[PDB]
Amino acid sequence: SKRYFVTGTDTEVGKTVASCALLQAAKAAGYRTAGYKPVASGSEKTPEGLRNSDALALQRNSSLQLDYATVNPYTFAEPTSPHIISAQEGRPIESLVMSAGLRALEQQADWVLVEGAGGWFTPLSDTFTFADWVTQEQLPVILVVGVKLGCINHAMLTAQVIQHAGLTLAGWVANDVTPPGKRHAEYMTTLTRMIPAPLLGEIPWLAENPENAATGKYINLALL
Amino acid sequence: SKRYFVTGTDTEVGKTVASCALLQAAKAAGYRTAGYKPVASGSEKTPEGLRNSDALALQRNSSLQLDYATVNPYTFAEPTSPHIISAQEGRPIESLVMSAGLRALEQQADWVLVEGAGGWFTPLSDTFTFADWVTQEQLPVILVVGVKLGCINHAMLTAQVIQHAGLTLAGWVANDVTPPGKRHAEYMTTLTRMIPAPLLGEIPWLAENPENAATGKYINLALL
Ligand SMILES: Nc1ncnc2c1ncn2[C@@H]1O[C@H](COP(=O)(O)OP(=O)(O)O)[C@@H](O)[C@H]1O
Ligand SMILES: Nc1ncnc2c1ncn2[C@@H]1O[C@H](COP(=O)(O)OP(=O)(O)O)[C@@H](O)[C@H]1O
Ligand SMILES: C[C@H](N)[C@@H](CCCCCC(=O)O)NC(=O)OP(=O)(O)O
Ligand SMILES: C[C@H](N)[C@@H](CCCCCC(=O)O)NC(=O)OP(=O)(O)O
Ligand SMILES: [Mg+2]
Ligand SMILES: [Mg+2]
Ligand SMILES: [Mg+2]
Ligand SMILES: [Mg+2]
Repeated sequence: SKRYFVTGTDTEVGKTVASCALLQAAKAAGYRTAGYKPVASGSEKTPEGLRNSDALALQRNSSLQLDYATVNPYTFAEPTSPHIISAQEGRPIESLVMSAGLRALEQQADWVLVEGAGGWFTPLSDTFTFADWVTQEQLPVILVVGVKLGCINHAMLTAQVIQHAGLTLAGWVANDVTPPGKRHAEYMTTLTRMIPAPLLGEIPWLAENPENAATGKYINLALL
Repeated sequence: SKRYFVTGTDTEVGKTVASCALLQAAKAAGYRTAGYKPVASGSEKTPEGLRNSDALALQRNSSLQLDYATVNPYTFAEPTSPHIISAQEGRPIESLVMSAGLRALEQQADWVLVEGAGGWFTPLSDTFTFADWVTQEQLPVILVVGVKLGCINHAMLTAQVIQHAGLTLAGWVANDVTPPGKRHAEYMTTLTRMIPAPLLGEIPWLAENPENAATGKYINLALL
């Protein structure tokens, strides 16, 4: 079955909004979809335990009815690097557990989207990064580019490191994090030339709750 | 003579403040210093022509009295990617001109600091990036890390790409862009472990005009 890892040019650039758009497009195409956020930091207390908003968005945008822990096995309250809060709470983040969770979703879904945390090299322990896990799993990567000053450099750095790891950069998504600026079209043209993967679509600036907006229409899944 | 290229984890992270600190430390060590900002975008009109604030800071922090054009040969008014404003104004950015300017500073200085624009891969034309020029010149690179969420990934991406190019990562500078946060010490420890170059110093959060603050004391030039 189809599996994709979604990374971003940084944290706070649109990975989650773009991931919901991708999931909606896959559902429209007839797939049995599932979103997976194996590691999440920055979560709120509920009667059932900690709940992360990215994980909730991926759960709500899956075509299948999935239990929260299946979408997000590792949940930390504080919004910092996973390795830091993991060490402080004495809750190791294990590659094998993250992989087992992906296999469990593949039991019922034929199209799985995995959202990373932060950018490409976010640490999970003092000797293991998210990039190490993606490399182990050999997942094709989708790059979410938050369109803003400095995004060209971040997109190029990320694309180069992914290719060096021997991984496939399956495509990129342009996310309009702010209202239209002066050099928007020139930035889009530059990003299109420089990123060695197909532009899958552009998500417009949607001020109010973009995670629940009908955004699947902005993704062309036939390019993926 | 000694020459260093200063890059950053992004634009707006402290390259200019850190570069002034480096220049001040070099002057205290007895060097005849010069700052060079070959390409600058985001400049103000004056009777003499456009003047960029980064270039002015580097000029003021040089031990030698340098003419503005020697510090910054290419000045563009609009604060966008250099390649975009260069193409619109029909003023090509030439590698040979940038290199000639560095040689001209080496006529009088024995310690030259070159500040880049934006991050590592900022484009200068549709076929040439700042990274291409640094590679041509074979300059040792100093990485300025703005300490904030997402800086670990950006520092690691930048360090990996520099090393891939066959260049030397001479050191890194921690810049406290905001007041102290909860995980400051853990972030510093992680950055120190992961960046394969000596930490040259840490510049504290200095709200008022940090470019003219006496910051040379925060750099240990014997580690460079
Ligand atoms: N296209 C969009 N239009 C407007 N707001 C957006 C859009 N994309 C993201 N946002 C907002 O920006 C912030 C970061 O987006 P998110 O998808 O959570 O990024 P990341 O997952 O990389 O952290 C969120 O508050 C989100 O609601
Ligand atoms: N250590 C510092 N403390 C407080 N303000 C800082 C500090 N470093 C940079 N700044 C401010 O942050 C902004 C970006 O810093 P600058 O050195 O110009 O970054 P870059 O050169 O990477 O664009 C500027 O307004 C600068 O005055
Ligand atoms: C707190 C932030 N939201 C994030 C982790 C950010 C890690 C930054 C690691 C670094 O400095 O590079 N946790 C999260 O679950 O993922 P994204 O929000 O980036 O999607
Ligand atoms: C406008 C900004 N200040 C800067 C260029 C930013 C280019 C961003 C190219 C990209 O998107 O990666 N011009 C400048 O002269 O250098 P720094 O301010 O980053 O020092
Ligand atoms: Mg986020
Ligand atoms: Mg997210
Ligand atoms: Mg700047
Ligand atoms: Mg600067």
